[PDB]
Amino acid sequence: TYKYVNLREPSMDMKSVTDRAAQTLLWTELIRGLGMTLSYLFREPATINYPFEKGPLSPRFRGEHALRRYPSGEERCIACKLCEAVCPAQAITIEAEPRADGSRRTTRYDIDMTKCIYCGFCQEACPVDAIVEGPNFEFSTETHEELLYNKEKLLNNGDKWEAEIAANIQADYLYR
Amino acid sequence: GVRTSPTGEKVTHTGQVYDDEDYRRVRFVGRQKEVNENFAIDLIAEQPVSQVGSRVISCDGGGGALGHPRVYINLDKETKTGTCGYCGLQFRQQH
Amino acid sequence: SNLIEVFVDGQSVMVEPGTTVLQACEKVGMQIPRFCYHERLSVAGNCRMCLVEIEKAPKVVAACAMPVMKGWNILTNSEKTKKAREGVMEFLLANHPLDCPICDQGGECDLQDQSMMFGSDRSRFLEGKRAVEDKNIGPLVKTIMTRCIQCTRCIRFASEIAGVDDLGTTGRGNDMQVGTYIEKMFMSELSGNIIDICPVGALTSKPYAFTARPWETRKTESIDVMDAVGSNIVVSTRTGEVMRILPRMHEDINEEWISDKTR
Amino acid sequence: ASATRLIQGLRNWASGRDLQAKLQLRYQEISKRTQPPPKLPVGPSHRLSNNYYCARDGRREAMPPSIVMSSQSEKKAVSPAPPIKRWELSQDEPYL
Amino acid sequence: TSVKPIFSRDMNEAKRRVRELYRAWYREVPNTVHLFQLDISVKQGRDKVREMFKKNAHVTDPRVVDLLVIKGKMELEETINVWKQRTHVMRFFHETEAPRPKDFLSKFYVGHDP
Amino acid sequence: EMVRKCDPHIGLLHRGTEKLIEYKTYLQALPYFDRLDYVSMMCNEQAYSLAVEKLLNIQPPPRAQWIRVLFGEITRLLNHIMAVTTHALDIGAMTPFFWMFEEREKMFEFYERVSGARMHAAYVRPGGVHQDLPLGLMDDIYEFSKNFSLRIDELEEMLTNNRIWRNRTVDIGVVTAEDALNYGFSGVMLRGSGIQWDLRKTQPYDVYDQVEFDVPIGSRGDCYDRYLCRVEEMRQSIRIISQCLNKMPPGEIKVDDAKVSPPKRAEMKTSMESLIHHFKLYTEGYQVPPGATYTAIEAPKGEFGVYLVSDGSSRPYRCKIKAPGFAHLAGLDKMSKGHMLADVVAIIGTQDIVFGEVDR
Amino acid sequence: LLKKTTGLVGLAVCETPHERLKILYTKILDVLGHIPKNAAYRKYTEQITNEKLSIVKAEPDVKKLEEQLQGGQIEEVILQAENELSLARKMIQWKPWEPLVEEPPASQWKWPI
Amino acid sequence: TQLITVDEKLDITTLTGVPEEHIKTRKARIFVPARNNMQSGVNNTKKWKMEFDTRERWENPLMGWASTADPLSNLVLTFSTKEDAIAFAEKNGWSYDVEERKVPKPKSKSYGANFSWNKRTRVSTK
Amino acid sequence: EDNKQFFGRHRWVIYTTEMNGKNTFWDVDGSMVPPEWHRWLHCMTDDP
Amino acid sequence: TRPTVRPRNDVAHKQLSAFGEYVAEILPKYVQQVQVSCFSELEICIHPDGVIPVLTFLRDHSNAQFKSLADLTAVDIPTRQNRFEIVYNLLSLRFNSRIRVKTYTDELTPVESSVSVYKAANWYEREIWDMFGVFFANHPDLRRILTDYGFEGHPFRKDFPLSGYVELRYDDEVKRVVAEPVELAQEFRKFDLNSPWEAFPAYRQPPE
Ligand code: SF4
Ligand code: SF4
Ligand code: SF4
Ligand code: SF4
Ligand code: FES
Ligand SMILES: [K+]
Ligand SMILES: [Zn+2]
Repeated sequence: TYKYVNLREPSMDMKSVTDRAAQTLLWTELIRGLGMTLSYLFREPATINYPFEKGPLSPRFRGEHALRRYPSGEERCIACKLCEAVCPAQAITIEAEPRADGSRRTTRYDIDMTKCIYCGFCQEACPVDAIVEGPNFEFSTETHEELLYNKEKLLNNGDKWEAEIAANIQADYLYR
Repeated sequence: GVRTSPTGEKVTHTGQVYDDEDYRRVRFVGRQKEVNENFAIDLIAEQPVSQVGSRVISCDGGGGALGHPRVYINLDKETKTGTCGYCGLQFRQQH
Repeated sequence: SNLIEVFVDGQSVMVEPGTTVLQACEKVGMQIPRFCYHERLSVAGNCRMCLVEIEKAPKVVAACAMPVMKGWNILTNSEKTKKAREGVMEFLLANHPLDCPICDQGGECDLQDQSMMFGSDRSRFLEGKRAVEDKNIGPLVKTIMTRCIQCTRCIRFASEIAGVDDLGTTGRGNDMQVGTYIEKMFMSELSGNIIDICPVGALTSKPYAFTARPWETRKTESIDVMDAVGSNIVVSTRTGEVMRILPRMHEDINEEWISDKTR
Repeated sequence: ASATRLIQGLRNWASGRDLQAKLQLRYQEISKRTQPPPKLPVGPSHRLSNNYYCARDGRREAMPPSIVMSSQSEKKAVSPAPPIKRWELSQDEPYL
Repeated sequence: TSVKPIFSRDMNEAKRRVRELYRAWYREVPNTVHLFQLDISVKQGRDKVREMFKKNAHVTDPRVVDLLVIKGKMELEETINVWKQRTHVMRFFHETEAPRPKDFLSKFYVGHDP
Repeated sequence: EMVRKCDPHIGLLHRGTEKLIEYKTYLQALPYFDRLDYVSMMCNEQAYSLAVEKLLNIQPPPRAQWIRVLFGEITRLLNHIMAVTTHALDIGAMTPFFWMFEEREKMFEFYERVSGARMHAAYVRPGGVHQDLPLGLMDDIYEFSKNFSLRIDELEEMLTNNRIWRNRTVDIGVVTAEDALNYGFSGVMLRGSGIQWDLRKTQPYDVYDQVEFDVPIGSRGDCYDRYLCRVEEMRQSIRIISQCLNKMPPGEIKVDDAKVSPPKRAEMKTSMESLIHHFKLYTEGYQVPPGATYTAIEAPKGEFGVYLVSDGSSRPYRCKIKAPGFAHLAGLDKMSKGHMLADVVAIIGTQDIVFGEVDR
Repeated sequence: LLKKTTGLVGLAVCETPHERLKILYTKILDVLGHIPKNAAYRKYTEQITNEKLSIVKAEPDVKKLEEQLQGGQIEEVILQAENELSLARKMIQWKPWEPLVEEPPASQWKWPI
Repeated sequence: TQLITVDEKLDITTLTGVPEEHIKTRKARIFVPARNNMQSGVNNTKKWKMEFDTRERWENPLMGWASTADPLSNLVLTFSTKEDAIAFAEKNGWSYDVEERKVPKPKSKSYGANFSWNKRTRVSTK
Repeated sequence: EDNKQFFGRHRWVIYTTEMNGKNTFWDVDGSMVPPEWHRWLHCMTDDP
Repeated sequence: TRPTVRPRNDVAHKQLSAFGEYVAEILPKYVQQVQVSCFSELEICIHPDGVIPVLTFLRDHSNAQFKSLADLTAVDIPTRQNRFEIVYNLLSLRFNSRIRVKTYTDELTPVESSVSVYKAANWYEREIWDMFGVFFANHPDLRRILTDYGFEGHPFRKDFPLSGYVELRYDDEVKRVVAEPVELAQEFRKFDLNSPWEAFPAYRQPPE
């Protein structure tokens, strides 16, 4: 249940001593290393052609956040504040009131994406699949406050990415 | 269902708009106020009231485990429809 | 002294005659679960969540209403006490609606909390739940009666402390509904305290409705100034804004109630 | 995979290893990106009877630490456990 | 009220350690102004040392001033050896901070702080 | 040329992690552990999971324990690739870095397929794992492991018999066994000095008493034997991964105590008890009984410990994080005496140092 | 048989382990005689030292002495005998068989608070 | 001897590194927290808390968030007794004020009182 | 597609020269891919 | 209680209890409590004058051989008058066991440094100084190790706020990173998560 790395006493007969002296004087392991580097010279490189090729992702991927809707246009978030209760960065800020038809909806739904640790606890805490974390990772900004998302940005991300978000949830909801 | 203040600024579905004398309109100067134009209170109002023949109906938002928790809606009031607390779809007992 | 000796989990405790099993367990620092019991209301005994085992007694007793006999050993943590608790919590949650996210009582719910502490962790209820018609009792108390567990703290408060006698139970069986039976508007001067003593989300505050949630509120302990009673209150605030006003317990002033103006 | 047999033989010679049997680039041998839907199993507490939670309550069987000594014969000296058994050398590959 | 000492049995040994620490800082201040190339004068840094020592001039417990001498030696060791940068040395001189309102009336004017 | 005194000044990544843990729940404080030894994410997850499960008096299901051991050895392959390749890239050999990070890229794809994040998965949780394996993941782990031996072989072709690599590591950083025990060293820092000690053997956790692996032991206490120990640990991680792929059991992946682990989203939306338990686990969290534990696992850097104190509530009271790099970098000052300034970077390579776990 | 290496780095191979262990064990007992008889450290260490000394005297072999002293290699058994001797010389100075120096405060080890 | 005699009041305000603004102008409140009247549980009313005076919380100009400048605005401590709390407040130089513990008075509960012959304490329903 | 390429190269996009008014002849962007093709291009599915 | 409950290790519990009796009767000058947890961990609670005798005994005794210092930790408990709880986690490789040694101090009483027993402790108790302010007497190089160089206060004390008292930014006027009093654009929102119902009846503290 254990093995000894580097507990080999070398053979001291003239054959092995001449082997090690030929290794010293004729640089045999150095030519071995040159041969291994030369072997990688003639391989096809592992380089993908970004942006025209994309790295492989799964339907579980945790990228940009989005607020979703039912298949009626009604937004799924019913202001229950589980996602900011579980948010380990406290990146989520929610206010709420009954809207004009008496429905429990949010007035504020902020996610500071620069506090956010992208761990998907909000999408697993959400009882109505409202907040999800979409597949978008190509959303670098040029200013810090463009990453301080309010509810309108998250609803636009939901409307923007729903055709993909719904298919990824369709692929992964039986594991959840 | 976005409407517009007399300053030209769009109004969100919350009702938020900046005032005429509020300085914080300068953040949209040369840029845009991003609102979503699909108001949920207008979109759920377009769904027709579901006529059902039972005294109690259930709703889970469609999709089984993809919707919301399954709640049971009473329909004894004939004056008012029974509305889902999660999805806002509304129901009426047909008798 | 005429104190009798009773035992809570074998620990000796001297109680007054007339003490219930729940108060005898309270004297040793143990809180028996309850839904209908409230120490300022009359004893109902109709939720059966307080069912505790007396040893050498083949039947669990309602600890809110049963007086302690001398020499009883109250087994608050025994196996059939726990089976009684899990069974009664199963029947409490059988017809209870799945409203915990859209409920204002969520996070500060007795039914949630002692379902976590004393219930099981899953369901055997494979049937369709009931749905109760909502009642309109005024602009202050929002009423969603599917969440009612029929603990009748309503009726006891409005009958005894508010002195109104206009809430009750109509119907019978699982169709038993708490309400006014007519389109009546329950407007007492103390009418918002049924929000406090509703253990579940069947009676919530209509101005506070949907706005906040209890874990994110900061509880500041202050005084009422709406009248000269000096009612001790908790002003709960969230992010620099006042959210609601809850009472503090003060036995000499406002015992644990406040008026609707204060609230 | 698209390497010609001359470059493939040169590459195998300079590495000293057969490199086509173990390629580090992935091809059609990997799993399909579209999978059938699973049917996941449930745990042993998904039962309708003999399933009282107090008979499987893990958090409530934790007890406070038993105080052995407190300040409020010819008994054998003890160790915290028996001494650790000496490890056996590998039968698979000892490097001996 | 029988406590284990740190270094000083009573306040006279404690003041001896305060005095030696002050001597060490007073010797060090010209070197600190030179090699950190501070924009202060040597008299100004020595006034800051005297200010930091007069800040703790109310302490009557030997163990507390033993810890004050220990933390002052740690500050000195971080300043002699160049472990602090120029910014850490200039954090004693609150230069970018606005002058706080002192009297009742200006504190009333700006806000709610007492 | 000589080094007389080597004083590492740390805290340049001190973030006050284990004060931020005190104001968060146990599930909320779990993703702090991905960010400690950030090349060893699921191993630190497994350590914290074992600490919270040891306090909660619950155990993970068998399939969750096999998933934890599988991904712990995948994590060990990740960390020893990082160790050997940056230890070569600082000495100067820059090419096997680029060779082994394609295999490391494929293991980050395994993490992303199982969790959605390539590094900080938050996957191994108290109670088991968060989510089950997606279908076809184990086949691709097989296709990775079937070829990875050749990758270790050609790394070992580039470095092990090379005279220039050996002249940088053979007489460098010699640690005696008694000083390695005294200075709090752990893992390969002990096993390169000939100390037969490994927590997966002596104090075995989840299902490491059911897998079958050898433990490489050095002989001279130097940088070169610790290099060989890390390479042979990659070999034996491939062996454990083959055994985990063949011996994966069916079953659930969380503890079926829904007062600890959340119910499924299908039954959260159907059952009342399940919705209450989902609510109270994702807002309050599960309460842990009061007590203090020291749970330690064999991380790829050494003994990774959690001294976790609970006060009965749903947040940790104290959570001290024992990390290998702290004690190893404390021992850096002894390990570099009589050596040269070039030997110091080889000693910081043989002590596998990541300053997230050094600083917290 | 002349063990070639102990395997532990810095642990030199002892040529005569039996005589070294006999000297160390009798020297531990000589030092340990300076402790009072009611001290449990004296009784326990005399007990385990007499057991180890009987095992050392009763086995001429070194390998079987390793398997029944049950303490690893024989050179680290020698090292632990040295550590026990140094400990006993420190325990004479500390006198830790004396009564408790101070009771703790009343709720000092009470967890949770 | 190796034990000295310190006859002084225990004051560690110079050692804690807290600025003088947040020592001499803050008011600690030492109290048992009141029971949440939304609930019947009494487990949160067992320990003594120390909080401070709430300072200003203003609106963030960008996002509307609640900005603060008070460092001690989230600082709540937990004590077993009142005297430990007072000793900790006096040791750190904090000005404090103490509310005494409010226990509910013992009630005389009678289920038979709900069905009396000649008293007003009959229930009209059940 | 080219399924004889290795996994990562086997699916690719040639970006358009004008998307929503911007000349993207040289200014191609990773976020020019619409969400229905974003699953297929990132290999979240086998299905275009 | 088979599948979901952690199985109890009775053998190790009995062995660690017997070894706790052993350590308590060899060192009664310093040992105050000995307790074994339900998950089989042995804690020795000692008086702080016996840091060097108890640790040197556990390091050098033939039936201990706790040669490895795993971790060294302070815990701040403000309701105790000796608020700092210094925890020693030791590892025996000979007997394959772990022991916890615990002792106490307040802000002013020093603990004797244990670098003469374990050289691992050199940075650990220096971290305890940096984070808690517990001074360790007769330490080789005691100073800060993790906080910034001008840092005031000890951050892991529980009366120290989460965000501290000062924050940094670059200031272009003085060409220098400066320290200014801390102001959050969003305050850390404190969540009162504790349930009003008792969770663990076995841990119920007796009333007054
Ligand atoms: S992914 Fe995590 S950190 Fe980000 S908003 Fe969701 S819960 Fe918060
Ligand atoms: S958890 Fe979901 S429904 Fe609840 S507040 Fe958050 S996004 Fe809205
Ligand atoms: S009353 Fe309680 S259990 Fe019922 S829906 Fe509301 S929070 Fe949930
Ligand atoms: S509404 Fe509330 S207080 Fe009234 S009977 Fe029902 S559960 Fe009880
Ligand atoms: S509490 Fe006794 S039955 Fe309701
Ligand atoms: K209520
Ligand atoms: Zn619905």
